[PDB]
Amino acid sequence: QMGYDRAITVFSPDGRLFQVEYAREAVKRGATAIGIKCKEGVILIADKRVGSKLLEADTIEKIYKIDEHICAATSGLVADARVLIDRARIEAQINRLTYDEPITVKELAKKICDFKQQYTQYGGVRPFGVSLLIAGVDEVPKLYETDPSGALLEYKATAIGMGRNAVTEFFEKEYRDDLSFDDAMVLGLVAMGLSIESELVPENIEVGYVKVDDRTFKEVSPEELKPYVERANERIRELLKK
Amino acid sequence: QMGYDRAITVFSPDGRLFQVEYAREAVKRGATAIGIKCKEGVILIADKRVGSKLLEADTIEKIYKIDEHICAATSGLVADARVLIDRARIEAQINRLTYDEPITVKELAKKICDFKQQYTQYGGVRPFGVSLLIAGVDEVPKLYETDPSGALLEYKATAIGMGRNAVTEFFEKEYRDDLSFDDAMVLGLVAMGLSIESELVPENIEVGYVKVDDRTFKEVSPEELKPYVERANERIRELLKK
Amino acid sequence: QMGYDRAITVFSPDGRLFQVEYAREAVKRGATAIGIKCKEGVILIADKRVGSKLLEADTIEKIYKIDEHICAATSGLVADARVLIDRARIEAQINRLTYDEPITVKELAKKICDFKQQYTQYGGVRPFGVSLLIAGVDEVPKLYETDPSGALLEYKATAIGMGRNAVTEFFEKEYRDDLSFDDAMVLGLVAMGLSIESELVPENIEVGYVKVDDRTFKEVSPEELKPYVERANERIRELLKK
Amino acid sequence: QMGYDRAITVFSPDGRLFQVEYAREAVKRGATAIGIKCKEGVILIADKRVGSKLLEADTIEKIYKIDEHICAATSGLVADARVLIDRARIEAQINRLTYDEPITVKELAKKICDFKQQYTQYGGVRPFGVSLLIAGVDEVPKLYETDPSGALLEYKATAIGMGRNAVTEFFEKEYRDDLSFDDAMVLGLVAMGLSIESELVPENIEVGYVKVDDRTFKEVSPEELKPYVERANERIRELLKK
Amino acid sequence: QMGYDRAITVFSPDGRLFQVEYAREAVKRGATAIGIKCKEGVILIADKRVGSKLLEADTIEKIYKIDEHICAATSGLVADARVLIDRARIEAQINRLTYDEPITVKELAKKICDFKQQYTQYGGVRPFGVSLLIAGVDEVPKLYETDPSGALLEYKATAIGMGRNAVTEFFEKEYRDDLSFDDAMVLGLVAMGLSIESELVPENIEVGYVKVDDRTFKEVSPEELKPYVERANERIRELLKK
Amino acid sequence: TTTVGLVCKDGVVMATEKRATMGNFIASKAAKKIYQIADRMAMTTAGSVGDAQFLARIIKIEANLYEIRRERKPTVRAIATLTSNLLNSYRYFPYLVQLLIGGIDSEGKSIYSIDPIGGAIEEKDIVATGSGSLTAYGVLEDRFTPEIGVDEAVELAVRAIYSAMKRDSASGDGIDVVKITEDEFYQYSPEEVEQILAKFRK
Amino acid sequence: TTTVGLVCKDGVVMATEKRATMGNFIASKAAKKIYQIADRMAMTTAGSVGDAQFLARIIKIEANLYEIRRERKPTVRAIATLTSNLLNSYRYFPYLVQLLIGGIDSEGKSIYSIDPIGGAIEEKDIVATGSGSLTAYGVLEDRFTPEIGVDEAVELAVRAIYSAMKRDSASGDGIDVVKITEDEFYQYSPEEVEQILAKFRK
Amino acid sequence: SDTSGDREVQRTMMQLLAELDGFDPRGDVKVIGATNRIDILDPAILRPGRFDRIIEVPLPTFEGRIQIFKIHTRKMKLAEDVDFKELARITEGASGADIKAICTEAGMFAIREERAKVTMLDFTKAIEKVLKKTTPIPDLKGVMFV
Amino acid sequence: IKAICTEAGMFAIREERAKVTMLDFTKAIEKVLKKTTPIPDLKGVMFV
Repeated sequence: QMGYDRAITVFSPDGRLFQVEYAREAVKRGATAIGIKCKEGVILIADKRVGSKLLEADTIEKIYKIDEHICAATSGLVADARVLIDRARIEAQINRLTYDEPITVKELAKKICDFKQQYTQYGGVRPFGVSLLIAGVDEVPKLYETDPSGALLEYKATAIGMGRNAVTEFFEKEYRDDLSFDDAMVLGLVAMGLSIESELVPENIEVGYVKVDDRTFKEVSPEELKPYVERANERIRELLKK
Repeated sequence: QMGYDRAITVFSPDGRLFQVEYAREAVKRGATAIGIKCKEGVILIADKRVGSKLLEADTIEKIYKIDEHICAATSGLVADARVLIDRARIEAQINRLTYDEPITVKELAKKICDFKQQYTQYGGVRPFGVSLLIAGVDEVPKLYETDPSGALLEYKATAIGMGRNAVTEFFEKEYRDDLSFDDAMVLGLVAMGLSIESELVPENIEVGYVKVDDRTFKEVSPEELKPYVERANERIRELLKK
Repeated sequence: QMGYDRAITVFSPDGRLFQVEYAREAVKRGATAIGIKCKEGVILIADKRVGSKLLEADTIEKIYKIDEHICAATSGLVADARVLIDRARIEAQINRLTYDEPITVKELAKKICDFKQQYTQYGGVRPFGVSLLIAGVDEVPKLYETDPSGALLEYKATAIGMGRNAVTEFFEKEYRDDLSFDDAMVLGLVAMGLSIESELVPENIEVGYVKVDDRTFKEVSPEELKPYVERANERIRELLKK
Repeated sequence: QMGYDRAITVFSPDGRLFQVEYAREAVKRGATAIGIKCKEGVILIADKRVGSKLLEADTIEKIYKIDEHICAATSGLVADARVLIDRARIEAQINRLTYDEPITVKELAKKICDFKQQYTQYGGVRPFGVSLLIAGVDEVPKLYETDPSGALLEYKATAIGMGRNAVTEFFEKEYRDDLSFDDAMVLGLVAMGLSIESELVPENIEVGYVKVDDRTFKEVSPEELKPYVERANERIRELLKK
Repeated sequence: QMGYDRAITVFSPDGRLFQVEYAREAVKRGATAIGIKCKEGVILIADKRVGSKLLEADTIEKIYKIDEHICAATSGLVADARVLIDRARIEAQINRLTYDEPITVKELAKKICDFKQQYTQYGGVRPFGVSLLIAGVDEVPKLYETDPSGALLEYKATAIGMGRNAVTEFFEKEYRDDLSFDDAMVLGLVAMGLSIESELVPENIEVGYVKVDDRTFKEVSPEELKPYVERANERIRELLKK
Repeated sequence: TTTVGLVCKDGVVMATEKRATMGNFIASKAAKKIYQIADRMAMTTAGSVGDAQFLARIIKIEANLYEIRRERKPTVRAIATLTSNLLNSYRYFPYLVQLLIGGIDSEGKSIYSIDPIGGAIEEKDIVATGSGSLTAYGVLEDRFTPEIGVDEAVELAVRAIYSAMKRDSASGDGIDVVKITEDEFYQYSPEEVEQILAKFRK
Repeated sequence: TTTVGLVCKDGVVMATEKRATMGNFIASKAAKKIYQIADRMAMTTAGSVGDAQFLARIIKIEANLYEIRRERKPTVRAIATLTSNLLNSYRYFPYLVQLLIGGIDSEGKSIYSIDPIGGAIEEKDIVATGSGSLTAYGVLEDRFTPEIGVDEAVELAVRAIYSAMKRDSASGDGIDVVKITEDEFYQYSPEEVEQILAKFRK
Repeated sequence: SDTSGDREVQRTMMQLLAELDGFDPRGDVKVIGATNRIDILDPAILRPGRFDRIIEVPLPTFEGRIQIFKIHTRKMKLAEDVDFKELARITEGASGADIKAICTEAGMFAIREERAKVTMLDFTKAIEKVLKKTTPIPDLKGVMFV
Repeated sequence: IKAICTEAGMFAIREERAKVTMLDFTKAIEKVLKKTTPIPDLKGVMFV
């Protein structure tokens, strides 16, 4: 037996600390969230199909405000989301306090990488079992993935969760940086459909976005999401034939 | 597992935390506690069943007052639960010191989620082996369940405990969103009657509630328990006919 | 067995810190980086070509401004890179606080090395598994490679990461100590081109440099980069005839 | 088999720290360094043939100035070496700071022996993997050895590293007490030649020295090495011929 | 009993730390040191002989003043000896800052032991690997043995090291309670001579004594050792060939 | 001690006294109290000399570190807040200095005054800070336009400084004008400045 | 208490006052008052005397620590900036000393003045902190020229402070001057200095 | 590492060494022999002249995946929309036994449907099931991991 | 040393030459030694 994941203070002789790739596996087993970044803003879409009907089916939340102009979404343990989102909200506000600018998408992302690596490096505290999307507009639309490791990846579009892989492939084919907001939203709804392997409802997904001409956080209301969703089911159906 | 389940500092190949999953089994050990939410209040029914006849019924209660409009229930360790819940009182109280305002039910769950999360992150301290059901009303009824992880799920009909599986099956068939305070009042005594599988007496149960026209926590005295149980007994005998 | 291996505070009966040895091959699994020194300055090349086409062309970044006149490349885990550069960057400016002087190319790498050395000695913490190439101009150009052990070796041209093995051979015949600035820069792209053993596109590699006559960090834009990457490709094609 | 070397707080039944006896076999992995004492000075020789040709001639470079009349060489981890040297400088400069008295060599080697023992005694930190030669002229020449445990020994010539065993035997025959700087310099080069089983050149060794007549540290330059190299190789050829 | 000895928080089923016992086998991997108490003072000898003949016997030490009337000799590691003696020297002087009466031999010996007891009490700390013989005159001559357990024992003639077994047999026979200074010095020298199994030289024995009549520490020169060494060597020869 | 600051269409010009006299003490006649924080940012300080410089060093160092961590050049806004926080957190080590931070950044042009007791206020296009302040405001506003250029701006700055120094027995000579035109960082220095008020004569 | 400081074309020369009273005893009895930092580096102090004696020990040793650690000699700029930090930390006890730190470095020849709380300022000409400064600045310009010898310098420096003896409460005859010419670190001391003020009359 | 164990095996080993070419002639042997771990051998047998051409048999390459499938599928009733390259990409870092296994899983998939002919849909599906065992990604959505 | 000589003959058969030549002996020193012992192990990255 291996002993390179009994704790995190070790590596295998291959050079791969298995335990922080296992924190990555935490992410895969949890549930989908997609960021779709275009030049007119960034869109953030995340699961709200969680649980049964015993539960609230407008369960709060998977679409967190960090400010009014940077937002974030999650997969992984939502225990570990709740507290990391908390850390992320204080971190962005501390910038506002000491500099008084909108904290930038790049800067929030690098602070939270530092923050995960504190837990990662010590053995007396486990790593986070959470991955995060940080979507914002500082003034250029931007999208990052931050790993349970503490690593920072810029993407044209990115997904996390269960459905990660199908979405990666989905965009491998259609996605382009030249695509409209309308277009970009409907394509990410098609992909969100594949992730849950079923047709979408506008009561089953929670949607936020940070727009370029606003530079603000807004949450998509139920009946304003309904036509984007409505046209998507047609394409979703064709793809579920296969 | 088989080595990566003997601490809280492990992950596993799977991606979960086996210590927390075990800790949740600690909660499955305890007794059943059920909450129902309706639009006119939230209802908390606890088992107060003493396991021997030599125990005083009055104190073995789950139902703990937290503020003057939020109460909660527990399943899991009695010991862990008392310090934790004692804590949630102190949290509700801190919010009143610093904002002169009663804590929102959503906010209180969020705070006490984040208290369980530090004990799980820090590897020097076991995760607590308790779950709560927090029922209160801020301006509208809210019902949340806390996991030993710190995970937060909003509910509208729920249970925890040993009786969890059958009460779940129960609110799938029966529960309606068209129920009054009274109608759901009966339905939470029936649900408690299902799990314990016999006709109840007020001396093995305790009910506390928060209505919206009161904005207060009150506790249902033995005098006032009797009619709810009387209505309930009729439908409890029927489900034990099979 | 093998080792004597589940602590950093245990040596093997060989007399080699197994743990550190294991982490140096975790550098090799990451990103490649090519450093090269001439007497006209020092050019630093960093792989920015990583993962799927769904990633944006910039994947942060990997070639950080550390001081005004010193920049560093990273290889190994980007996560570890964030925290190891955060102190590094603070430290370079702490020299300027306390001496008002340029921080030595030699003295910076040593204090980078001291961070990782803390992380070799204390059993409470993993050694970081990351490697920096340190490029700047104190008054003459100097290139150092920092190692996870906390080892420090002055190089004159090097690679690390994946392109470590390929590039050691390459530079035996090719490298020279009367190279011109441009010739050294071309040979640094040839050496990266060899690392993936593929042809380049200039828009998914980032190259920055510190000259003697500048003593200021600069970066070579993808529009400017082009001709050096074209002379590189004639020589990478030749190599990949065999 | 056995498990007495899995922690430094475990004595073997044999009555020995087995962690420390592999921290002995940690010195030995490194390159050779020699010290020579004569009655006219003390002379510290260390390999600089270590590395490649894609590495500078001014790579480490062992023989660090500790004061203006104390030099000290290393073998083992250069990482662990720098921090023990950094402490050595502080200890030396404290002695001038608090007394206005140049550091005594007997006392410097004492304060270092305690410091390497700090790391031995505590069990959350590992013992240094390094042996140093503390050498200087306070007013008489001394050459001492500080071991990985942090043990004080006086020698009239010794070596540390993979060359040790060849030079001990050479010095048992050849080394005398009637030794003069000129002869000593040649002698020390002869002995370095047995360690690497090969001839010398000015760049493949670094030599520092502290005279009795000057009572300052001055470093041997590559120019000054050359006549001492020439004479010395006479005997190297003969002693490598059987 | 196997694995009760990997922690110093662990006594054996037999009852007794087998960890402290393994720390007492590290005392025995030292060289012979003998102390003999006489009616006119207290004489302390230790084996100044060490390694190959490259080392200087005279500068190496084995035998330290601790007070201006207390001397101590060590057996076990040089490493641990330095920490222990530096503690004992500091302790001995601090009693003269805050009472102004030179410390009692009993009292210095007790407080060094008390200090060792604190180091075998915890898992984060390793026992001392040495023993001291504490020899002084407070008013009456005394001779103690300190233990790495942290015991103090009064003696009239004693040893530590490998020579423990030979000394015990020797003194069982030839020790007399009443001895004069000169007769005592030979006999103490005779015992050591048996332990090393070899004839003494002044040049490889170190002798210190604190006589009753002066109460001052003195170090005997090579010149004044000669007569005692004669009578003793003739005796040693007599014992190992009848 | 006094400083003035004006916002131009293309620049920011600020000015300091470059010789401080109090009793017969001259701190140096080459004494800096113009601090360069960043490539097109300046700071001009009134109040105590020694505390001006010591705090000022720390903010240069900061401008760089922010610049490196964000990968982008500092806001005027950023460094004005930063100074105020530092000062408030370090009132156990008080610096008894009145700052003016301004320069050119991606937002544009502005000048903030930072109180010696902390706190950042923003000034629309005129500012004077210090004991010379009352006379200096009206002296400055006379030829002011926002569209007044750099060339008229450095001239216009001397007159406020000049009025304050000539009634005063505490100053009389030694003034530095700083121009920051988005292309240069000139420090005019006492000699070159001298002929600007040798126009206005005695 | 007063210091003077001047940059020569090939050296640096600084000098200090001596043979006044301190506490209630004659100050110069054999006192050090120009402290050797490095071989080609000194510090001269005007302020608290015993604070300067003690602080001298710290910066000499850190100057040797910079030289031993970094294989590169300490720059003049380096040593003044370090002082700044030290003076900030000791701002609660008698420690107020205004120090000029000079010598030669690879940047060329320089003398930096450091303010009581810290705060380095390059002067490549003349400088004088002290209450003796205005009187110093007078004597200094009359034969001070951009180019001056390093043995024409020791005369001017000695003069200036002797005129300041009269402007200050006390001070005697025989003072410290030091010349640092990249070929010598020669410290003259009262015996030698006395003879140079024996041309300057009473 | 086992007082009774080491010597029994050891005596066997050094007999086999006597006959292999210790004295007595090989007898045109031509050994051929197999081991799972290379590091577990005693110094005596390990060396060349006990087996002159020490050969590494690794786990197959990307192409090797493709070669094994090709052989196996002739044994089966063959895909109808053949493509051996796709499977090889997913199976990389398996073994030869695993190529065998997947083929076995593919045919049985056909029995279960009662189609009783293997086709591409059967092959892709079989690959998924066997690699399912060997990867530990699936399950479980919380509750608390959601 | 025996195995090197055997293997050098093998390179001869593959090139359809009966005589063993000098090149073959160098190919076999490479083949045999490599498959017996990995000679370096890099110490200079960890140690001085």
